[PDB]
Amino acid sequence: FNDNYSSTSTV
Amino acid sequence: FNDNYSSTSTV
Amino acid sequence: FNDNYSSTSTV
Amino acid sequence: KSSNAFDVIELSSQIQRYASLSKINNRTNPILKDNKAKEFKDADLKWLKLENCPTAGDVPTTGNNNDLQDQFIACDADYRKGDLSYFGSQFEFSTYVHPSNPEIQRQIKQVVSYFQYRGMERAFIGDAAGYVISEAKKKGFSAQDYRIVLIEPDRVGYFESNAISYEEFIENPSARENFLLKATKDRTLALAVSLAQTGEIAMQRDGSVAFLEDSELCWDTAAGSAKSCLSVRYDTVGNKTELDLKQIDVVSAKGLSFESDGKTKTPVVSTYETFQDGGRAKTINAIECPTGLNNRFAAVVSSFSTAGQNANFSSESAKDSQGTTQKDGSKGPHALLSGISLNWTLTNKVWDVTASIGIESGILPTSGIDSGSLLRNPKSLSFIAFQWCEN
Amino acid sequence: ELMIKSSNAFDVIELSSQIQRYASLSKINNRTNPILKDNKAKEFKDADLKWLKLENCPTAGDVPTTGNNNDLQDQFIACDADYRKGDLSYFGSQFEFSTYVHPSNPEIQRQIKQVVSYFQYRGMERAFIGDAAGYVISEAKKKGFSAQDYRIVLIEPDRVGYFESNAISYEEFIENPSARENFLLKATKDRTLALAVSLAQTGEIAMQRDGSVAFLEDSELCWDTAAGSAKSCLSVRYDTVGNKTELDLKQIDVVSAKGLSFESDGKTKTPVVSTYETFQDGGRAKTINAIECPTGLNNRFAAVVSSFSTAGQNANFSSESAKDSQGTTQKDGSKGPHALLSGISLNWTLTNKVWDVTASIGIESGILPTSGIDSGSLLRNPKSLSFIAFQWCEN
Amino acid sequence: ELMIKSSNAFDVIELSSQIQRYASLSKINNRTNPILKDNKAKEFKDADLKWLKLENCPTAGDVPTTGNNNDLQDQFIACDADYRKGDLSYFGSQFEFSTYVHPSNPEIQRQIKQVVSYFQYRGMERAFIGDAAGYVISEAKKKGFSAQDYRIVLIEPDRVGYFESNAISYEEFIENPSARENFLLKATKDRTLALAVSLAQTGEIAMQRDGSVAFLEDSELCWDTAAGSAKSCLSVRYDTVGNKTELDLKQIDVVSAKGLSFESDGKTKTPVVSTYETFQDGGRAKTINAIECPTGLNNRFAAVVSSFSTAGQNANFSSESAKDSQGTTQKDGSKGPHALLSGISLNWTLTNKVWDVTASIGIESGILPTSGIDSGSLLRNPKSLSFIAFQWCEN
Ligand SMILES: [Ca+2]
Ligand SMILES: [Ca+2]
Ligand SMILES: [Ca+2]
Ligand SMILES: [Ca+2]
Ligand SMILES: [Ca+2]
Ligand SMILES: [Ca+2]
Ligand SMILES: [Cl-]
Ligand SMILES: [Cl-]
Ligand SMILES: [Cl-]
Repeated sequence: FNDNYSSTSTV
Repeated sequence: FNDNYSSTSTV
Repeated sequence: FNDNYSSTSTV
Repeated sequence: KSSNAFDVIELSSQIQRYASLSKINNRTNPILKDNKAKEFKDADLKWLKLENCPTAGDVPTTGNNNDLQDQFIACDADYRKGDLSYFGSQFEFSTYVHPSNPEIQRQIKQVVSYFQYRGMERAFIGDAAGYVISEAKKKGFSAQDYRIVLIEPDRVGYFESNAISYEEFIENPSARENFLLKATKDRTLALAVSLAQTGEIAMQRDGSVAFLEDSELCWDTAAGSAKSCLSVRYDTVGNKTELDLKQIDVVSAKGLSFESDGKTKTPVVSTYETFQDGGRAKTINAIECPTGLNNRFAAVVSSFSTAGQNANFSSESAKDSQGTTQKDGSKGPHALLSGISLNWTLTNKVWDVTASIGIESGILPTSGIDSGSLLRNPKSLSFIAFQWCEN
Repeated sequence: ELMIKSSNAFDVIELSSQIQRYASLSKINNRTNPILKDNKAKEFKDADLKWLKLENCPTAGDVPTTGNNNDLQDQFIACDADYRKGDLSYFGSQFEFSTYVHPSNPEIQRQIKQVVSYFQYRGMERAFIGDAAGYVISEAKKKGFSAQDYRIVLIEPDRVGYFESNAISYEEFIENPSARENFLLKATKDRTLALAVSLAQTGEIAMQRDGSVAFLEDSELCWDTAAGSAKSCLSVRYDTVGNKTELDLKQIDVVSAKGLSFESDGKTKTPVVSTYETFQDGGRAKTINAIECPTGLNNRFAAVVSSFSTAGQNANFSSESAKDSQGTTQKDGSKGPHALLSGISLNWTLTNKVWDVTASIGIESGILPTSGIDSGSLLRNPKSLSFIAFQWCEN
Repeated sequence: ELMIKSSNAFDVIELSSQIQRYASLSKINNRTNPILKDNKAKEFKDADLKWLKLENCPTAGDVPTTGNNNDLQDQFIACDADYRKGDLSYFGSQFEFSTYVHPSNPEIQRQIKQVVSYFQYRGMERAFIGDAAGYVISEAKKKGFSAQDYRIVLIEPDRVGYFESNAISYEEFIENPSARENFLLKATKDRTLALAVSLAQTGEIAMQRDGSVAFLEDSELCWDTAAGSAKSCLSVRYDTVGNKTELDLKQIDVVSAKGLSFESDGKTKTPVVSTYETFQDGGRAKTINAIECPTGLNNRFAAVVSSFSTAGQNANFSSESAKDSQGTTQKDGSKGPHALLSGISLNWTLTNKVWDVTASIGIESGILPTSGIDSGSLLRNPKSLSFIAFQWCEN
């Protein structure tokens, strides 16, 4: 994965 | 997995 | 994993 | 005909081999089953033919008529022909207690095979013996007590009433004529053949000759030495035999099977797999199995994400993952995960492989390939497929 | 004296045995058997026998040499040899082929099914060919040849070589006076009367160092072994149901190879070999040495997930029997609970005999610091991961 | 026929075949053939035949015995034998060699290319050497002796042995009076008139059960098969374009081993074998039988994940074709939706032929009961998991 990878969160 | 599969959520 | 293992939550 | 000298040595050499074996085709040597100190075998040689011939022989074969049966002479064989005519063989036995084969009661001490002379002029037995012994020596045989004899019946078999050594017949003209004067037509004149194999033995086309223990079967190579031989070794402690091929750099086979824990297997072969667009099952052709084995399959997880259809994982060196489909049609971040299933079913030589990624709900559209909480047959997955064949 | 019969029959078997040897060889003196280089179903080789003499002779034959004339040259007959003499006079040989792709010799296009060597009878009375044939059969037996498949034939030219217009078994020629005369009734001057010799080797025949003598069907190659009175054997069997051949090594306990290759679906492979791998501290890529492949094959690699968590650098997965996992790095640098996961990628590139392996664990955002090995939503080359590496070679 | 015509010819053939036997053997009485131990391209053996008598003779010959007087001693001619008698008198033998590296016997430095054995003529008239040679050739065929060439020759002493100033084939000597008379005119007092009996060492040489004779380069070990006229062969090849030898089994459809080991990077390996595994209900640890390793190799194991979910106990993954996954246990014991994941651990330890395998699936906290198989943030030895178990042996 490249550094643009992001996910949803619990915060 | 069959289509009854469901999960918890961050929504 | 030992029993000290814990995670974040959606609750 | 002009094959008589060959036949005399051929028959005598096969009789000698019979005498050197305790077993023939996995059954006890019939001649060893008694304990009489002497026995004479008939000139018709039925006793040397296989049992499975039109006329039944006395030499055992294996009960199974599939593989090759060790034999000594053909079933239609008749050696009571020619100027030197097979007359029978006089076996001498010694008492012997078998360490592992209860059917044998005696051991062979000596076998002498007699060939009766049927020429009109007896003085030529010397030349005839000379061609026989020449054929004997050409085949790696030494003759034992090679002699010309006159024989007449006895209690069990026959006895040598008069004899002259082959060497004295050729080198001592007085003893020759003295012996020849004794050889009247009423008496039977005979060559007495006892062969001992003194030369080494060639490997034979029927496979009846085994390589000697610790010997190497070698090929000339332009590579020189120590890389061109193979052999079968024994481990005395672990009671295992090894076909040692390690002198050869590569063993190159086509199909290959081996045994693991009682099961027969072919080596696992692996492929890198991803699903294409559209959420359909992926078909992978089953490998062709050797006879008696059947197809096996396993898929294992290599890479995955929750992007589902919004991905390209088909490069082994980098992964393209553009997030999870949102219900408002946009692409958002990668949603969180709850499971991966990999399933496979074999139908008519094709493995149908399906996958599902379970993810958090409340994110995906209500309908489509990625819907509810499932990414169906997702592209955001690379798996390794293993195939093999087993019984 | 009329034992020139036997001596004539000796020469018939001598020449025929050498033709059989040549017919059994794929290579002669390290070169392809010239007769295998073509693709026709039949070929007739001339009676002057140049095709069976060495190329390096005063007159050049068709049989190849190595090229270095100091080497030993396998040969079949002397170069001054001539078998067109005597009552049974060599007339040529009829080869029949089937096409064949040799797994290791692209030069070979066919394999021999049968060779028939013809000896025309030039005896004074044609009905005595039967008597002459009886001597050939006797001389065959003396050299280990079966002597059971013989026939007398009339041959005449065809578009290719010759063909057998009529044939009668040696046994019918001797035992059936009616059939004999009916055959001889056909022996006109336009045809050639000949003995047709097809040799088959009995099981007594010795194995030869050039390999021209094949093991009999269902026979075993065996070694005496220190197992005592046990012999351990191998064989090549053919199964009529399935139409496949098998090299049966199952009588030996272990086959011990060095390099080993096999085929799957026409493709060549080496067996997969596996290692247990983890990344060492510091978020640096992993280097794994590539196996050395057999010539003509190329390296393959695959990494598969064994254990993982989202602890990233806060982990020790290097023992196969226990996993140490201390949670996910928080924004203030402390170790928190294990974040939730969204993906794992394993990547690999082969550069100069080394597999460079990298991995990423994607986790929920808003937990990791902005910078570092574990930052954004990615745990880079994490310790919280164990994978199995599979390497093999293929073409 | 069983009567001797020429008794000189009878003796010549006997000596001739025993020279044939001697030349075809690499080993005699368990020891290297003495004539192979040197590196000269030519060597001449004396007419007294010392070189052909056994070392255990009253006067010592050159042929080795086993050293043990209990064994049968292979022999070629008797100790008192002398063949310098009769009209054709043994004069010596010219062995010609080529350099040779034996694949397994460093004592062998050359191989025999040909033997020419000379029998000088002593009859009253020189032209009768034609008749005497004719009895030798006839007596040879009567005794099954195959030489490769017969010639009438004139020989003269050399620095080493002899050389042939002139030679004429036996056939041209009897059929061409002009060549015959011209030839005899060269028979000056310094030359010796002789019959030359020529042995050529070919591929026919017999393979020995002691393995002392090597297959020729690239020759094929073959089996007859029930495909009829089909032949199935193997061989040991060398490809210089990579300097490697190959045991080529590709002509056979399947190689069938029992035990099988190969090498990768100097280490010895057995093939990787796989099983599909799930845990039994109840969260109990998993036991897998360790495969039997060949002695000197050790067991290895790796488990890789195939399928998983966070259902814990509320699942059945044991079918390879479908997965039953019923959600995560909630605090009240009911089955809820599938919780989110943070890790999977797979652990394995070998204990007395048994691989003890445990697993954990880490999930989001605050969902599971406080106690039980699925509790806190852990699903223990869960049913919601299928893994592939790989085993192999290595040193
Ligand atoms: Ca099948
Ligand atoms: Ca390809
Ligand atoms: Ca011996
Ligand atoms: Ca010649
Ligand atoms: Ca003259
Ligand atoms: Ca088991
Ligand atoms: Cl990437
Ligand atoms: Cl399913
Ligand atoms: Cl653990």
